[PDB]
Amino acid sequence: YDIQAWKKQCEELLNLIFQCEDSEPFRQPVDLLEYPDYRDIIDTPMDFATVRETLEAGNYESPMELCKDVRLIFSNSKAYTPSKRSRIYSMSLRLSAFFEEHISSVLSDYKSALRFHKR
Ligand SMILES: Cc1cc(F)cc(S(N)(=O)=O)c1
Ligand SMILES: Cc1cc(F)cc(S(N)(=O)=O)c1
Repeated sequence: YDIQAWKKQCEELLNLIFQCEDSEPFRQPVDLLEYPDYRDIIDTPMDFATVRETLEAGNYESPMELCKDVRLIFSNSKAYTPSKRSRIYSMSLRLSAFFEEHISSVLSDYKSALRFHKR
């Protein structure tokens, strides 16, 4: 019932994501020189370095907020892809599956800890 445990759990999951080859296109903001109309399609850019920095700054209050930003990385890939068979989008789908598989217990444990605190 540790209400703070999610933070180190999210740091460890981000470390696993960073060291996976599939995260390379998502480690830093999308290059606007390479994709000059990116901001005509994507309203809110997001990347894993921004998520890690927000976490380390103490600017997430819960793992739900972190999870919303990570999901935004993946929805941005889905929205910008011209095809469901593109290389970057295919990498995003695998990385999303890995992230969802691992974030589920982090969210459940945190919500259970908050419920116990308010019992
Ligand atoms: C499929 C996958 C993705 C990833 F980012 C990290 C791992 S591992 N072998 O470190 O658990 C596995
Ligand atoms: C930034 C980005 C994301 C994505 F999913 C797909 C593309 S591409 N190279 O197919 O235009 C570009």
